[PDB]
Amino acid sequence: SFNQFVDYTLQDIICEDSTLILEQLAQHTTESDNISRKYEISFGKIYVTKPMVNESDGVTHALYPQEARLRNLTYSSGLFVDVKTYEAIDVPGRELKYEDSESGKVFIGRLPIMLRSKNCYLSEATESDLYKLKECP
Amino acid sequence: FNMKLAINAKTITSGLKYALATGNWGEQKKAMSSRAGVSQVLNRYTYSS
Amino acid sequence: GYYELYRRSTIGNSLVDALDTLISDGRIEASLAMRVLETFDKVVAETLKDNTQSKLTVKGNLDTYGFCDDVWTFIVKNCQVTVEQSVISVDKLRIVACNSKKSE
Amino acid sequence: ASILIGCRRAEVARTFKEIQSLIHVKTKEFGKTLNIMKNILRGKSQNLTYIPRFCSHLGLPMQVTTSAEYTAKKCKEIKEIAGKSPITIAVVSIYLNILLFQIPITAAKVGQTLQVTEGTIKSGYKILYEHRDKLVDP
Amino acid sequence: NAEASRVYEIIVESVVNEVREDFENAGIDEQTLQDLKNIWQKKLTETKVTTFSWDYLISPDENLMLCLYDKVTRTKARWKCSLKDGVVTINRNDYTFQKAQVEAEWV
Amino acid sequence: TSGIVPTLQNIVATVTLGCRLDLKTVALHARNAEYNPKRFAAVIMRIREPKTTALIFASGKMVVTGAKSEDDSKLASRKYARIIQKIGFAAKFTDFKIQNIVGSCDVKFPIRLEGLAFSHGTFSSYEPELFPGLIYRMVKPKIVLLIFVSGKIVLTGAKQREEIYQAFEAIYPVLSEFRKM
Repeated sequence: SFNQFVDYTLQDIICEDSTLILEQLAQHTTESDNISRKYEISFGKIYVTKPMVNESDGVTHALYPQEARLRNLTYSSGLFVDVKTYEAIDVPGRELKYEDSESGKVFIGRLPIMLRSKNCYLSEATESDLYKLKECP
Repeated sequence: FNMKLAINAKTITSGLKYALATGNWGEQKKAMSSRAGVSQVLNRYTYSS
Repeated sequence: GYYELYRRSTIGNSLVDALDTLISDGRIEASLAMRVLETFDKVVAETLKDNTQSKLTVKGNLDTYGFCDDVWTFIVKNCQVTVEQSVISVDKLRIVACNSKKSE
Repeated sequence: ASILIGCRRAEVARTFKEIQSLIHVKTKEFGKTLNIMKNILRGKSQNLTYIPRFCSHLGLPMQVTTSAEYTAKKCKEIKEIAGKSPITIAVVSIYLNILLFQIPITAAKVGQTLQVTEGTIKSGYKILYEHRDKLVDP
Repeated sequence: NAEASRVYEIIVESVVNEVREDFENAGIDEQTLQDLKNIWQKKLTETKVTTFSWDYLISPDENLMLCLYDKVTRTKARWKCSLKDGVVTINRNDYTFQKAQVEAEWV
Repeated sequence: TSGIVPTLQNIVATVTLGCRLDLKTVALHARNAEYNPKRFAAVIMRIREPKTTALIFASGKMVVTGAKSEDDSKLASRKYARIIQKIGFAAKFTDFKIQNIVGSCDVKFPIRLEGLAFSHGTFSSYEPELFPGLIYRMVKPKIVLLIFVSGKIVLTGAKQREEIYQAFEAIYPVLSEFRKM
């Protein structure tokens, strides 16, 4: 269930509602005329990290579950997502052509990841390494 | 387009963390339309348990 | 609206002298004459805008300056003029200019 | 001003560039307000801490951080304030540390990595080029 | 200067092309216009400036100039001047430009 | 006790005239050009040999600056009044009142600015980030003192040279004992 929610269902729930536009032609008469200032914001492909925790005045460590468990952290990985003028003018008559980015991959937040997931550290350990990390196989 | 997305990050991170820590299934608005026992603490008295 | 400063040149002096000879001849109306001088100010403005290309530079020392409204009391004493080849030694140069951007 | 004072007195030193990037307060009224908050709190009554955030933003292990601390204290001790808010030469301490190692963290990258001038980087490189003598521990 | 000479030929052709309509609405013959023309040539050869094809208050031979500018500034004694689109009559030699610079210092 | 005298960078004094003057008539009578009428309601002139600056209001209420000497400012105001009467308007010389004197000097040794700011924390005020100099305002007499790392001590606030040197030996021991190295 978790793996399904991470691999799909997340990109889906983003891409179903990505668009948000405030394209301003004039929103009144004149303004002489004016042009169709496409202020548009839309989201593209998303990204997910490994579990990864910073502290105050600190580096952002690669976390590990025992260390989180001892220090009362929350085993979470960050998410950060891409974000996306060139217009079309209308005066009164005719109409139907009254139709931004400036950056890339902005941060959106971090979600608590589940142990042994696709993106957990521990789904790739050998027994010996698992013992090295000090948790029970 | 930058300063508000960080408090946005705080909102969704806080929401998920709060829901999983508490068990009430709803945002920080005193649990409307919600269920209680959704995120219990793991029982670890015995491997079978 | 363009300034009428183009009469301080040798061409301006010769043109004003010839038109004063014609005014003494009494053959040219006064309002017509100001319209005529205004047309010279226009045509000399665009022909000095486009019918010249090169660069010459004068280096000297100022002795006249101050703080008033834009009628530049600038005199340069003992300056040097070179063009692009020909180097000209100068004892005293007058500089007056006024606003170049179009004032509405 | 209140955020910076509280965050600084919690011993979390943050850069004025980051404060201005979060909220532009044109760097002047911010300064006057910081002075009047200083005076108010004075009446009512840490540069070394900047380095781990930058090496965090560059992703390097502990030993360059320790070397940076040692070099910063030593160059602080002797001479060469050299730079008008010497956070710049604090940064070029890391620059000479990573030149002491062999990991490609070129200054052309570093300048926009830290929103800092590359010419200041090379000037710090020169002023530490003639001052290599007592900056390395082992 | 061939450049200066052609500049005065352009301006004299421009002024004689401009005055045609004005003196025809004034209703005067071309003979008087040629009289103004050769008065112009005799005055320019009288000036003989360039080789032609033909106390604390206010107090010719002095060298005269006119131009426009871009921007003027000073460093506390030394005014630097940007110049464009002008003409200078320098030591009985006349020269023009579309750009120039005055590099002088006030004492 | 200082062993060195500070130097003055500017003397700013107020010399009124008590006579109504018209700045645009002065502009038409002038010998000058650098002014925007839509920039200030007082005219500015710097004459040549003393390089002193006048800020003439419409009633002759003027504050001299750009001067390094009090008598130089006085003769400058005399020259200005002479200029105004040469224009044709009354301008009688009036009180030569100093409101501020600007000075700067050096002492040429490294300094302990943190020790200065922490110990003298009544009037001392220093931050290293936006400025390399300390802010100090001693109240007896009320004189403001600024402290570079390099020893550039720029001085202002005193209405007289004797008080600005009085500030200088007032601050010289506390500067001298707070040196670095």
